[PDB]
Amino acid sequence: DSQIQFTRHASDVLLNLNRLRSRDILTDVVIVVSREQFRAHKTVLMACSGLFYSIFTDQLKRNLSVINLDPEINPEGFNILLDFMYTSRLNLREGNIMAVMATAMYLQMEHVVDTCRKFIKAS
Amino acid sequence: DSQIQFTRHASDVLLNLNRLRSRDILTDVVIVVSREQFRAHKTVLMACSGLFYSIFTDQLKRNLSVINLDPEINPEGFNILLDFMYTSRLNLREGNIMAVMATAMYLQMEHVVDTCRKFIKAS
Ligand SMILES: CN1C(=O)CCc2cc3cc(c21)OCCOC[C@H]1CNCCN1c1ncc(Cl)c(n1)N3
Ligand SMILES: CN1C(=O)CCc2cc3cc(c21)OCCOC[C@H]1CNCCN1c1ncc(Cl)c(n1)N3
Ligand SMILES: [Cl-]
Ligand SMILES: [Cl-]
Repeated sequence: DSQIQFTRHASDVLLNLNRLRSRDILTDVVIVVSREQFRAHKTVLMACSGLFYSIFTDQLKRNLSVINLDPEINPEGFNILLDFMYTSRLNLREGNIMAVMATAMYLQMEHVVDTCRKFIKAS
Repeated sequence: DSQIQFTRHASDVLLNLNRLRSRDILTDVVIVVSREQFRAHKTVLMACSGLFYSIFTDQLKRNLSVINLDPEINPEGFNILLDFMYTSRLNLREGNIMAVMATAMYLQMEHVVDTCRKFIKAS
């Protein structure tokens, strides 16, 4: 393990990917959540969600430009998790815990799911 | 700053992007370095290199699938930096410092450049 470790590099990369998303640069998919639409990078969604990973790894589904989620999926809960994917920061509150946990479970985000379980234990 | 911070999330994302690159999943550019070719994600290259950021932010150059570097650019030095971009780990040695520093300077990777300067000061 002779290589030099840059402790800030991963966070710097994520910050710049979020800036790319903010500027709509090289976004290649739209996630439709009821009346709300969210543009993103498939590479990012696959890197953070078991649901999106299982969809785009399949060469048949790889080129999809639009994804539609379950109508019982809360748009604000998806937005909080889309923000998490791009920032490492989760907006967890007692007023949104159940919607956020239901959305993370659906999206197969094991660590968010684990944190939601810890939040409840601490609530 | 009420949001929960996931200290491992950024590194997890980068690890999965490197796995995507390893599996040639959603790669969209080839960087030609003399007789060597390297496939990657433009979003990743832009997030790590001033050179690649300046190229793909320009809507005229955004859709380029092939980039050719200066013939004096060392393929092993580019490979070490491409690995760095995707891992946060830099393979710096006295036997490759000058080639790696010349390549980072060319690619406009200020932090790699800074570390190379610190390595020399410590060498
Ligand atoms: C379930 N799941 C979560 O709960 C958290 C987030 C997450 C991210 C991904 C996939 C996930 C999940 O579910 C599929 C199972 O994991 C496969 C993993 C492990 N074996 C090596 C390859 N893997 C991989 N390689 C590339 C990507 Cl981009 C990736 N996983 N993405
Ligand atoms: C020179 N340079 C380096 O030396 C290190 C790596 C690096 C990464 C990028 C661009 C770089 C560099 O050079 C252009 C100047 O920086 C622009 C920055 C700062 N103002 C906010 C927006 N910025 C930004 N936003 C998105 C991306 Cl994807 C990005 N930068 N990439
Ligand atoms: Cl997660
Ligand atoms: Cl850098």
